[PDB]
Amino acid sequence: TQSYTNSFTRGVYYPDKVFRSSVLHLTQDLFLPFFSNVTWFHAISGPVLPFNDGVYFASTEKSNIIRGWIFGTTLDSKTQSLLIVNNATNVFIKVCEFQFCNDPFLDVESESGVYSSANNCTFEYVSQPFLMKNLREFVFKNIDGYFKIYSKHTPIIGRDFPQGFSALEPLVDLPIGINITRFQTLLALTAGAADYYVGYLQPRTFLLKYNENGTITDAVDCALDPLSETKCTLKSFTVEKG
Amino acid sequence: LPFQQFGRDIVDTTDAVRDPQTLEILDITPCSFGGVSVITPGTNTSNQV
Ligand SMILES: *[C@@H]1O[C@H](CO)[C@@H](O)[C@H](O)[C@H]1NC(C)=O
Ligand SMILES: *[C@@H]1O[C@H](CO)[C@@H](O)[C@H](O)[C@H]1NC(C)=O
Ligand SMILES: *[C@@H]1O[C@H](CO)[C@@H](O)[C@H](O)[C@H]1NC(C)=O
Ligand SMILES: *[C@@H]1O[C@H](CO)[C@@H](O)[C@H](O)[C@H]1NC(C)=O
Ligand SMILES: *[C@@H]1O[C@H](CO)[C@@H](O)[C@H](O)[C@H]1NC(C)=O
Repeated sequence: TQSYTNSFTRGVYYPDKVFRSSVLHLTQDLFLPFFSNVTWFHAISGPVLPFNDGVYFASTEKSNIIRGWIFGTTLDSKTQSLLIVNNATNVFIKVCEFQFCNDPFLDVESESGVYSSANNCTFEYVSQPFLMKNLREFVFKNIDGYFKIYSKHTPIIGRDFPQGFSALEPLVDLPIGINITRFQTLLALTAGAADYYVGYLQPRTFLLKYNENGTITDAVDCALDPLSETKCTLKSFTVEKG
Repeated sequence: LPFQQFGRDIVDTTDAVRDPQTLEILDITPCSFGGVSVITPGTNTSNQV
């Protein structure tokens, strides 16, 4: 099932590790435009989800059936594909070519239920798993080969998409460069339902605000409405009459 | 911040840095500089300055 909901003012992450104090720094980078369309995939029991320069992901279910992601070009044994599985104890990262299975899924816990075979697979990396009423936000983008994942865990209210402001801190990075064109989530599995949101990132310009502690508190999306353009031109959050 | 180590002033210059070995916060200040002025009466009066 598919629907549409307003993106509101969510999807802001720290662009770097540079400390700033009481600054209104203006950054030009990839972000999620304010008040956009996010495809709400809810109650799917059993798609494609084409991958671009940047994507978005958020979920709040406690069923733990949502885990892992697949990246690649054709999802075939003729082209290398990046498979990431964040299971309970660690995370699996590998670059391998295979025909996969009938449907890539974790046979609850046979990882062979996703991939059928392997090829030249010199690279293999294992790290701390991402898992550690609540809302989980993630940002997956691949720039100049480097794979960056930003995440944050916040206590949600209810089960619908809430409001408010919260910035995402970077967690991991990896310099593995391969042709990535399509991505698809993984479900471990008798019927059921699941809910998650997908957004697309575009190159925009923002006006971040750092408090005295260096924490992001507010942002302004330039080129959205004339007031935002005025604020970005003045580099201020309050405008006098004129 | 736990993941931040660099510093930045109002515009473009570093003013803080974190010690790579131990978790320390310390500033950076450029070494002193300035102009030099000479005070003197006329050479028809004296030669000390
Ligand atoms: C999303 O797309 C619909 C048309 O498909 C459009 O009417 C709407 O303004 C767009 N934005 C939001 C926030 O719904
Ligand atoms: C990468 O994948 C795209 C999508 O299938 C394909 O068109 C392209 O030829 C592949 N290789 C390069 C170098 O882009
Ligand atoms: C979870 O991932 C770790 C990573 O090495 C692996 O050792 C472990 O077997 C996995 N758990 C299961 C149940 O397969
Ligand atoms: C395996 O070898 C082929 C032969 O050129 C190469 O194209 C492919 O990238 C290799 N696989 C990996 C994971 O490097
Ligand atoms: C930053 O530190 C100051 C001084 O302790 C504190 O008042 C402020 O609340 C802190 N801001 C945070 C933790 O976001």
